[PDB]
Amino acid sequence: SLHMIDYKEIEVEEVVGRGAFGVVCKAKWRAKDVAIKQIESESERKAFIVELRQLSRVNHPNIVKLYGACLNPVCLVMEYAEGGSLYNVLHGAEPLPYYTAAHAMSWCLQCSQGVAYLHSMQPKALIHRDLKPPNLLLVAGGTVLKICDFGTGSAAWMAPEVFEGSNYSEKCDVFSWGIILWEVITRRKPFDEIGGPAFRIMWAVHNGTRPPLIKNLPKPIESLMTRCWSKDPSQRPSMEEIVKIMTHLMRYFPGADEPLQYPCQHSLPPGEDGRVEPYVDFAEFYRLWSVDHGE
Ligand SMILES: Nc1ncnc2c1ncn2[C@@H]1O[C@H](CO)[C@@H](O)[C@H]1O
Repeated sequence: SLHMIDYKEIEVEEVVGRGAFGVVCKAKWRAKDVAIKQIESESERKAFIVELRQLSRVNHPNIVKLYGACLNPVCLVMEYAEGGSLYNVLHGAEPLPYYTAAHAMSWCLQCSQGVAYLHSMQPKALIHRDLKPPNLLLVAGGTVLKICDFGTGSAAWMAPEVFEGSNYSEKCDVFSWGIILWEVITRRKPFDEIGGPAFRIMWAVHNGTRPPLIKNLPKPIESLMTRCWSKDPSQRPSMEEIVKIMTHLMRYFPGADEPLQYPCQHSLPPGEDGRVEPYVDFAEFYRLWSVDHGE
C-alpha cells in the first residue's frame, strides 16, 4: 500500500540489466537517482502485479525500497543500488574489489536478516524462492546489502525439493543461503565445473552433491553451512536461528563497515582436489576466538 507515479516524470536512461521478467534501467525522478523495471510485453503483467502487492507490504533495511509504481506503461520505481549486484562484486569485470572475511560474513548476516523478515510476515510468510548473488544488491560503499527480485534463479542455488516439483517451505531459502555463504567465502561460482544444461546440476544436487569443502574453514561456520545444505528440509536451521548465530560470530569479524576501495588481481586455481581454499582469510578470526576461549 503506497505511492503512485506518472511515467512522464521519469527520465529513463541506460539499461542496467534484466532479471526474472522486466528490464531494469537507470533513471531520474524528482531529481533523485532511481532504478526502474518495466514490462516488455504483457504476461509479465501478472507477475508485475504480484510483485506490487508483495513489495507494498515489505519495509525492512535489507530489502530494496520501492518508491512507487505506475500502470501508464507499468513499472516499479525502486531505489538505485549504487554498489551494483553481489554477483558483479564477486565475479564481475576486471577491476574486481578486494573484500575481507568480515565483509563476507556481514553480507550473509544482512541477507539472513532480510529473509528472516520475509519468513516472519503476517498473515502468511513470503518465501523469496530465488536467492542468489544476481538478486543481492550493495549500497553504502558495498557495505550494506539488500535483497530484491522475489521469485514470487539457476539450479546452482535451488533446494533439491524444489526441482523435484514436490512441496517446499521457507527452508528452501535456507538452502540457497548456505550456497551463497560458500560462494562469498571461496569467491567461486558454485558447480561451475559441471556446466552444460541446467538438468546436469539438478541431477548432481539431487543425488547429494554439494560444493567442495573449504580448507581451514572454522568448525562453527562449516557446521552451519552444511546444515543448511541438508537434503531433509526439516533438518535445516530456521532463518531466525541463522540470524542469531551469524550475529554472534560477527563479534570475531570486526571491520565490516570499511568500504570496498582496493582493486584486487584475483587468481583462482581450480584443480579439483579434495577441497578448495578460501578467498577470505580466517587467521584473525582464530586469534580473536582464541582470546575469548582457550584457542
Ligand atoms: N535498485 C537497483 N539498483 C541497481 N541495479 C539493480 C537494481 N535492481 C535490480 N538491479 C540489477 O538488475 C539486474 C537484473 O535483475 C541485476 O543484475 C542487478 O544488478
